[PDB]
Amino acid sequence: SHMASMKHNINDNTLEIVVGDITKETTNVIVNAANGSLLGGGGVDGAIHHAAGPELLKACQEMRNNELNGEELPTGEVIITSGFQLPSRFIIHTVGPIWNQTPDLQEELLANCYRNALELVKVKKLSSISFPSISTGVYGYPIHEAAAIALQTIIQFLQENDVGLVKVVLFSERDYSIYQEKLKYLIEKI
Ligand SMILES: Nc1ncnc2c1ncn2[C@@H]1O[C@H](COP(=O)(O)OP(=O)(O)OC[C@H]2O[C@H](O)[C@H](O)[C@@H]2O)[C@@H](O)[C@H]1O
Repeated sequence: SHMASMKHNINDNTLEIVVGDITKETTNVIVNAANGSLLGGGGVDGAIHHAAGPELLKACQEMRNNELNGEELPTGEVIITSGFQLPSRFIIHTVGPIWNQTPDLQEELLANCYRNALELVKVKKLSSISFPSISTGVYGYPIHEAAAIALQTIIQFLQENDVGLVKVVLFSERDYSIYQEKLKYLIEKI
């Protein structure tokens, strides 16, 4: 029942980090750590598909067959679907880098997930979004490095743009603790 949280205001925006389950967030948008196929998986992708219900998979399949003409979603890029049975209005699906598959591009590619998702929130005039810890599960990205990239990217975006609320939802107290220390470090540098 205790779930740690902390927040920081950046101009008129708010950045919050929390322990929780992203499928229970009532932000306008939640972000899925997907794979290029968009057909689901385990971890957060599996949780989102289970919570959203079977209409999500159908929607992803139709997006693959029509708008993508069978192509997979590239690493760092985003697509948007409805939230279906989630408490959110939309799901932004992204694909994080698989750790050390492309060592010279992966920091940029991870940042892209966050920047592209936030640009889409801006475009659609949505005012709240939740992120998971993209790429730090099965994709193997070290949490200390990923948390730095995630937070630096979000902070920079919120310094330069009006968005609203950005939440990072950590699934463990271990990840939360690391995020908290990184966020505090980054705030002191502002
Ligand atoms: N309900 C949840 N809410 C928030 N975070 C969660 C939840 N469940 C897990 N996490 C955390 O979410 C974070 C990311 O872990 P992972 O979900 O493996 O994502 P990746 O980007 O590394 O792997 C993508 C692949 O895994 C899938 O099969 C896809 O289809 C791809 O094949 C971790 O901190 C988890 O503990």
